[PDB]
Order: sequence, then C-alpha cells, then structure tokens
Amino acid sequence: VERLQIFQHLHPI
Amino acid sequence: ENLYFQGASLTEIEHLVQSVCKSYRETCQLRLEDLLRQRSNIFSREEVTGYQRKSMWEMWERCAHHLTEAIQYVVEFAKRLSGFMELCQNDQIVLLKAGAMEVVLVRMCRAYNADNRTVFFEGKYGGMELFRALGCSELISSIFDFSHSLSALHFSEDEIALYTALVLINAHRPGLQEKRKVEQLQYNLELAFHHHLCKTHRQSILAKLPPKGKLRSLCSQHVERLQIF
Amino acid sequence: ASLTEIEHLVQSVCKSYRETCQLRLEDLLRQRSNIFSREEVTGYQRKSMWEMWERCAHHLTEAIQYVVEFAKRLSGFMELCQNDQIVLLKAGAMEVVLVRMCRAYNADNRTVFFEGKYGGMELFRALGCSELISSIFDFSHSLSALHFSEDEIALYTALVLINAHRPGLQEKRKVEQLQYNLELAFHHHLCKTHRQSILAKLPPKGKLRSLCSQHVERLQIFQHLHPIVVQAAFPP
Ligand SMILES: O=C(Nc1ccc2c(c1)CN(S(=O)(=O)c1cccc(C(F)(F)F)c1)CCO2)c1c(F)cccc1Cl
Ligand SMILES: O=C(Nc1ccc2c(c1)CN(S(=O)(=O)c1cccc(C(F)(F)F)c1)CCO2)c1c(F)cccc1Cl
Repeated sequence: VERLQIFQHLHPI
Repeated sequence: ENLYFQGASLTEIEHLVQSVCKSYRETCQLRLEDLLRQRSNIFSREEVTGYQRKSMWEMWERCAHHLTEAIQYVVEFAKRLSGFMELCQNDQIVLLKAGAMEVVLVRMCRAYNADNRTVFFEGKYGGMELFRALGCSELISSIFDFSHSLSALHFSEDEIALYTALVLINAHRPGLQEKRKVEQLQYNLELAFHHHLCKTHRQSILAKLPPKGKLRSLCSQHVERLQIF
Repeated sequence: ASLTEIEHLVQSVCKSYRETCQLRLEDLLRQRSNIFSREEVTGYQRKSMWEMWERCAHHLTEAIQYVVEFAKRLSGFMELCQNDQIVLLKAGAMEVVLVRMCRAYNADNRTVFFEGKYGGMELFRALGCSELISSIFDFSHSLSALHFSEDEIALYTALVLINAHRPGLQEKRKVEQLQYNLELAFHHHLCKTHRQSILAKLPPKGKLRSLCSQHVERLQIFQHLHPIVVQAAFPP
C-alpha cells in the first residue's frame, strides 16, 4: 500500500 | 505488553474468538444482511453505459476513493485485535502494508453475487463490464474469479473475521522488529480459528482456503496497476 | 542555488499551498458576515462532549489530510525515506493545522469558521477544554495581527514541516539542505515583497510546539474512549 498511507490510516490524528 | 504475547489457555482462546468476531462485526463497513438484501438492485444497461463512458481518470478516482475507505475499515479491524496496538509502530505498519489489501480482497466476496457474477459498487450490483474504462480487464477478471472461488466456501462472518485476522497477523512479513511477539499472537489466533472450526463442525473449510501466494500475487498485480494511476 | 532556482522553489511552494489549502481565502473572508445565532450557539453547547469530540476529530482528520498532501507536493519531501517522511509529519502536521487556522479566524469579533458559520470559543463549551481553546484562539489572534499573506503561510508552514531538528531522522543532512533552501526561498520572497519586518514578529518556534503538545494531551483522553472512521478525499 505504502508506509505513509498506512501510518495516516493508523494515526489520522 | 499483552496476554496474547505468550501462549494463551483454552479459556483465553475462546475470549480471543469472541473478541475477533466482535471487532469484525464493528468494522465490516457493509452489513451482510444489507448486501444480501441489495442483490435484487442491479445496474440498468443505461447505468452500465454511463460508467463505461467515464474517463479512466474518473473511474480511477471513484475506485481509489472506495479502496482508501475499505483500507481504513481494515486498519480499524487490526487496531481492535488483542496485542496489535501493543506492537511497535514499525511492526503495525509492516503488518498493515503487507496485508490490508489482501484483507480487502477477502472481504469483497461478501459483496459478490456468484449467481449473476455481479459485485456491489456505488449502491447497486454490476458485472465486471462496469469497469471497462479502467483498461484493467485481466486484473478485474482475476478479482471477480477470486471472489467467485471464495463465495463457493459459504464463509460465515466469524470464519471471515478469524481468517482475515490471520491474513494480517503473519510473523513471516519481512521487516518485523518484534517477530516473536507477532509469532505468539499468530499462534493464539491459529488455535482460535481451528478450535472455532471444530465447535461449528467446519473443519472442511481449511483445505478449501486459497493456496500459499494466491492473495499475495493478486495484491501485487493490483498495486502495480494502481501505481500507474 | 541561483536566483532562478530559489524563485522557482517559492512559486512551487505557493502553488502546492494554493492546491491544498482546503478552504479558499475568498470563501472564508466573504463568510465572516455569516455568524452563528444565540440559538445555534446554545445548540452546540447542549451537545455531549462525545458529539463535539466526534465532529471536531472529523474536521481535524480532514485538516491533517490536506497538510499531508501539502508535504507530498514539496520538493525533495517525496525523495526522503518513509521513516523521515513520517517523523516530519508526526512532529509537524498538527502545528501546520494550528498555523492554517488563522485564515479562518476573524480578529474583529474573535470568531472562527466552524461547520459553515463563524462562532466564538463559547461554541466549544461541551468539550470542557476552555484553557486549551482560549490558547488556540490567542495564537490565531496573534498571527492575524501580522496580516499573513497566503504565500507567507505557504512558506512559513513548509518550514514548520521541513525541520532537521526532529528526533529520529535517519537522513538529517538531506533535511538540513531542504530546510536551508526553503529558508533562502522564504527570506528572498520577504525581500521581494518588502516584508522583512514579519520575521521578528513570527511566534517563537517553542510556542507552536508547546500548544501542539497541550492539544495532543487532550486529544488522547478523547480518542481513548471514542474512535471514528472518517472518509479521505485525495490523492492524484
Ligand atoms: O477498483 C479497483 N480496486 C479495488 C479493489 C478492491 C476494492 C476496491 C477497489 C474498492 N471498492 S469498489 O471500488 O467499490 C469495487 C467494487 C468491486 C470491484 C472493484 C474492482 F473490480 F474494480 F476491483 C471495485 C470495494 C472493493 O474493494 C481498481 C482496479 F481493480 C484496477 C485499477 C484501479 C483500481 Cl482503483
Ligand atoms: O477541535 C479540536 N481541535 C482542533 C484544532 C484545530 C482544528 C480542528 C480541531 C479541526 N477543525 S474544526 O473542528 O472546525 C475547529 C475550528 C476552529 C476551532 C476549533 C477548536 F477551537 F476547537 F480547536 C476547531 C479545523 C481547525 O483545525 C479539539 C480541541 F481543541 C480540544 C479537544 C478536542 C478537540 Cl477535537
């Protein structure tokens, strides 16, 4: 998917 | 950092089953009852032509939007799994980067009708001809084939919850820092899944599950085409 | 870096900002007249802290998505390793949101644009975060006095993100180079627009950082009991 997209999914805030 | 980072007893295993199934119910995005109830609501020939006339750019945006949303629900499911949020951020990213899409592809069979080979898309059911503008005929066909083969298993909600928890909780993902914690979590989920299949007399599904590499290959074929768009 | 390369960096940062600003300045300014009525204010005040949290956390998730999009459009950001991209955005996205807020803030009546209209900090009573809200409104009040242009915000927020002092960076030297190029671009642009005076009027680096930390502390007590799935618009 890509590490940033995953991070953003995990931590929207 | 969690009780499932070591071997759990059978009582703890039954709690893990119930919990995984609850987490799935809360994050499934579309209710199975609603999806089955909408199998009658099929796109008209005019509506299909309407989708076919759109630019590949518009179809990409609509599809990438729906895929981002599906991934978010998978991320929410992972976060509600015991021990997942006690793993380091690195390992959480590794598991979700490697498995979220694969979970999305498994969850799709719920929104798939094997009788007319249609899928639920933007409020109604339609065949693969709906996606013509994408110019991804081979990939779309493979997605529909995989969904067709999973629908034959008559996967219950709880079987999907447990199976998709194991798609994510895989200690063989390259780049894990705390592999041993993932292994412990995985071992408990595997026994939870086998134990629940024994309780429900559903041991026959294990041999019917997609082979090693099938979900992975399809997800890689998918991410290649998405890169271009 | 030559005059041409610096100027291109300015134009690019300003374009990336214009494309990701979420709410147009024209729209925000023409809606300053559209103020929440006393009945509407009471309506927000009667809501549960749980209802206000979900509405606010939704708008905050959305604001952060636009900041992430801005970072991705900045030269060299994409070329940094995923680790460094996460470190910069984890540390600075929220701080950028706090800076962008001054655009939706009217210093005349001390109101902010929220859910279609302008309202004062009393709108957020149910959150029980009156000290934090007051500090957010004070920070926005102090930035609005500077009459920050869109291009000044674009360049200043690019520097909020591109900071080589963030703990955990693997390629510190690459971030340092990117930071100086943006610093050169910002100072050059301030000299072209006769705006050299704003540098000394900018909030001290520590001010945004502490406000962000105070905000994150409160946000955590809320998301601990009430998580939410909000729809994401973008990418290309
Ligand atoms: O669409 C693509 N990828 C995708 C895969 C799984 C998904 C979703 C999107 C998201 N939604 S969906 O868009 O309503 C939907 C519903 C049913 C079938 C599809 C089908 F066939 F297109 F995959 C899509 C739920 C199902 O999970 C796609 C592609 F295949 C090729 C190129 C670019 C793109 Cl974006
Ligand atoms: O709401 C919180 N944090 C927040 C901060 C910046 C933001 C947004 C949210 C998102 N939106 S907003 O909700 O329309 C809005 C608009 C204007 C003012 C606010 C104000 F004052 F509340 F911060 C909010 C755009 C501005 O960027 C908040 C808090 F402060 C304390 C506890 C819990 C929470 Cl959730």
